[PDB]
Amino acid sequence: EYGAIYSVSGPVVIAENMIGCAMYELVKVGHDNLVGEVIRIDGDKATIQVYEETAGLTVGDPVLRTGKPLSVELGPGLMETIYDGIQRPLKAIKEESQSIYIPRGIDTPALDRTIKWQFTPGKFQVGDHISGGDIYGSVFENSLISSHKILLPPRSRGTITWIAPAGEYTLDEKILEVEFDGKKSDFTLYHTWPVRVPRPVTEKLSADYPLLTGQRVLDALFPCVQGGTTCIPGAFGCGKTVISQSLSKYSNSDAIIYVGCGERGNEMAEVLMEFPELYTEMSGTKEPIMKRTTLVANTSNMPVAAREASIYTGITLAEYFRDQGKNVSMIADSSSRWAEALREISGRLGEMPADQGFPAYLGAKLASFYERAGKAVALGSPDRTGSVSIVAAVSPAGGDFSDPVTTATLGITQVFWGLDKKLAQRKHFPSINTSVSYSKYTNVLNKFYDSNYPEFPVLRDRMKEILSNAEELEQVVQLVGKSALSDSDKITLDVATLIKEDFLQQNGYSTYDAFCPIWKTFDMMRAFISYHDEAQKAVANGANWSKLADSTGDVKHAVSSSKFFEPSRGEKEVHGEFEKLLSTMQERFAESTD
Amino acid sequence: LKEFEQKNAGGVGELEKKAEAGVQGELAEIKKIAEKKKDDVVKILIETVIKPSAEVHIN
Amino acid sequence: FAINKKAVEQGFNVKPRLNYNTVSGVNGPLVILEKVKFPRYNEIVNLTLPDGTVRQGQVLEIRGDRAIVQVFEGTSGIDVKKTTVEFTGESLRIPVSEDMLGRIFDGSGRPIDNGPKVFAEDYLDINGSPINPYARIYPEEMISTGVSAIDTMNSIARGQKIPIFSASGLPHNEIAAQICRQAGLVRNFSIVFAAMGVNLETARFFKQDFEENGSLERTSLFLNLANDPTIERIITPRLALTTAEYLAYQTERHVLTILTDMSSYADALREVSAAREEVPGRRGYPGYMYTDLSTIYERAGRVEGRNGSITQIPILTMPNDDITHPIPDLTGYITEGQIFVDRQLHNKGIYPPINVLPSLSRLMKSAIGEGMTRKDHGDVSNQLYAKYAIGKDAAAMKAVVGEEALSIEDKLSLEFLEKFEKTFITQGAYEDRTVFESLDQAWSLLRIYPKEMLNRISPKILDEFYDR
Repeated sequence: EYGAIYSVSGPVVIAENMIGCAMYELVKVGHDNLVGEVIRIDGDKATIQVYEETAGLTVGDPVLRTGKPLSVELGPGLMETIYDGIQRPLKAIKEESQSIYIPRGIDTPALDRTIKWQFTPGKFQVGDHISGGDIYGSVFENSLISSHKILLPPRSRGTITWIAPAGEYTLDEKILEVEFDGKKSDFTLYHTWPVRVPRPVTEKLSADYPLLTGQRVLDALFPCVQGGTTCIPGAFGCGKTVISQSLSKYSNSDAIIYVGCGERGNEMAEVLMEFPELYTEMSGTKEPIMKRTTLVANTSNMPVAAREASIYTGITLAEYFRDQGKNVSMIADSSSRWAEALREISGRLGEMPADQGFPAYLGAKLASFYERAGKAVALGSPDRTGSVSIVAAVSPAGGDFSDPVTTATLGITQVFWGLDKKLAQRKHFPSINTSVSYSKYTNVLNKFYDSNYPEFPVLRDRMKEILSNAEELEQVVQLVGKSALSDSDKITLDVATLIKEDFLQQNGYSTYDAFCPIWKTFDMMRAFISYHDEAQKAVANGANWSKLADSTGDVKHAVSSSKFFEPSRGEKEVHGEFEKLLSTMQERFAESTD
Repeated sequence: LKEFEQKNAGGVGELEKKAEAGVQGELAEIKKIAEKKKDDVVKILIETVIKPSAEVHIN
Repeated sequence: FAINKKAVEQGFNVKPRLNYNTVSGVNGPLVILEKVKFPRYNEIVNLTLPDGTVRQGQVLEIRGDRAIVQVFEGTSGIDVKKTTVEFTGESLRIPVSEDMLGRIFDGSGRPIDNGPKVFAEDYLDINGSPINPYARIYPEEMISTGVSAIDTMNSIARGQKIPIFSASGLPHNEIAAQICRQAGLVRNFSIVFAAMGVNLETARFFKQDFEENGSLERTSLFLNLANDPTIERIITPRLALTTAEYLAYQTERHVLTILTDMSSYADALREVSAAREEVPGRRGYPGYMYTDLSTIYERAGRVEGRNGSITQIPILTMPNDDITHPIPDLTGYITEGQIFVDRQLHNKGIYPPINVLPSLSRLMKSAIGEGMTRKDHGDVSNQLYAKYAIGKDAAAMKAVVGEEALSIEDKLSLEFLEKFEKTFITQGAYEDRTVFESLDQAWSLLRIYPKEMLNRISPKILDEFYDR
């Protein structure tokens, strides 16, 4: 249709003479042909979202509808690329522009047509019945992700009436003649899909095979499993990005996606150009890790709707990859910024919130957006098994109970890592409050540990109980200081102190403090358990703690330096050292005790 | 200190000569360039004044 | 070059302007017209009161033959019969040049110092266009200031947003003046400062500081006091940022910017948010000023193409000694780092009365350490922060419990604190401390402790300088 602009209000426009449209549908508007999606319609006046800047626009300007909702392009060339929130090639736009600005109305394609690829037909013979989700051939995209699978987009059935031969090809080429009713089934190497609607799947499954971060507190204490999610506060002194980097370089992820909404620009440019400096620490040294990474970085300065749609775009890409039966991870800049954008948009629309500045549906929208993650078995004959994991970097408003978004998250998630402000005040990073965080998966994940460390759970549980008791007795001692107190009191105090300075402290940048394996954590835990238990049973019959520690001397220090055990040094050399440490500790306790 | 105060008054005639040096050359060259492009720009502006620009806003 | 000669040709086609005379309504800072053809959203228009006086404004809302126009230069004496409205048909164009050095500019950006027009090399849009995200470089060459606290605990690398969270009735402006005049880059500079919603004495003070500094020739100001119409206060920062961009990213010069007041900016935005109804956000504020703040802070940093860089230092006033208040909270969301001051220290006669605990520079790791400084700096800062917090909480605890649960280290940390505030924080208004002697004093204070408490120091560094 050819509409006329009736009224303009900043990031809002009212057209006239609009008839027969869908309230979620792309539109080309104005002489510059900007991009906008209708939102609210009535009669012939359309309330249209504008995803760009408005300046000098006048009434009566032509308005061009599209007839389809917002979608993204899927296929090859996605990986190791950077786009805006609305899927626009930052690098291509920059190089074409040959400037340092972004023109208005540019339409650089999402996936370039300037690169050919070496396709290979699958095993589907012409004349066979086909359906969505069935691989019919693969192409090579990159070494780490070689054999990019090619699938029939859902809602697509028929009989293969032809197959394209192998060889080098680019996009835009029909490669599969199929017929549902007529030859019309023509498909090139890529395709598209609306962002709002998640793609289907055969079914879902349980969770197991815990994720790994390299940092002791998270994996050891509050387990994290792929096919799941959690909220991680960002303090900028608690390793804002160190956790993300460790995840990228250690998490056994087939693909990595990080998005940027509240990007201050400094962090944006840095992370962007320090990814090149990063290297793949997996299956040999591959200098580029970006082969597993694709980024959607968007600063606040872009239109709000872009920051709104960023997460939908990212999660859609995640689902597209996992459909190939892979493991994916998501990183979010700051969900609080996304919520702020949501409330801004709602207010601009002109409907009252109900949560001191947030529309009620926010909870439902967050729940729906979250619910795309998990583990599932793919759809189609090839029978893939995908898994989507994510993490939301919650950025508080300087408070905890002030922002309902916290409640919304805590009401839906199943693993949540809090934050102790005082730890940051002491620069005690990693700064995490133990008493608040929690992880429900520990229950199920016994069925996994029992295969590797069948004694880990109870040991961890007793350690956590000891930590809780120390926390409790602190509130009593502080008000009265030292008094008539049993040797067990000092035992608890010192063991808690050692645990926290060992566990809850570690340099974010060191070969022995920025990364740990499971077995090494197991050894640390067992050593501390043995230390405390032997000390307590010794003091059980006399053995004043002063002379006890003197007799054992520096056993606490003897184990303290164990952190300096460099991992990756054989796993038997380190394990042998830990066995020697346990032997000396047990014998020393047995002897000095008497 | 009295000597320094006196010398603070010694810089009263250098200022005028420095100003004259700073100005005179730029003044002269501005006056000179006021003639080369003079007629050229005169013609350009005069001719550009009379141009018609028939147009209609269509929307 | 020649392509530059081949682009100005557009400045030779002239088209008259429509002059409407159909004023339909006036409500304070807003005027409503009727029977308007082709509104052309975001237009600059001029008005003539029925006395010869001329003022101007911009349109904000448009529909069928109805346009809503704000105006800056007051609203008195407006009649609905004898006023004329003309349409320039364009958004705001700011003349630009190199000669503006040593020029005083009103809130509207005009020579208020007896100087003629700027003889512009071009007219620019106050609203530029976004920088491509894939076009920025990360700040480095940590610039110093001679201020122990700033230079040591919250050092700043040029190219970063750095709010100065000031409180009412504090010498924040003097702190900024000392910073700029004593600006030191050891691993010159153009300074443009905008004065908006400010009193008078500060203006003369800053002019005096620049004249005595002698750097007045390498700076220009945009002045906008309270008697000036409040509405235009939403414009001055745009002018400042446009000028800074022009100078930096076209002359490749390192430039620093100072903004006196964001509070007045938020006040003006709220002011013109109610003459027209708007679903208010927290404390009456329309929720979308987050966007405008991002727009203001969009301009900063460095890019590969241009050597010149820009650094922002907006002075912000806490309304009631508060951070969760919408202004400071929103600024913290998107800004970088922060500089904090407290009334207690000032009451204690301590200059500068900085409050370290809240003040944190989000970005310090990149532009520190070896190559330009000594790697000890990080551990020094961490240990100082930790011991300071420990001493503060120990004093607080004693204030309610007395000397009945005070470990020896508690009172050690106390006395350490008293000496720390007394000596380290205190500085003369004319002495600059390089990072070197700063760290030397840091180690002097530190060496009161044993080699076991200071766990925030690496054994290597813990042993290098514990005794020299």
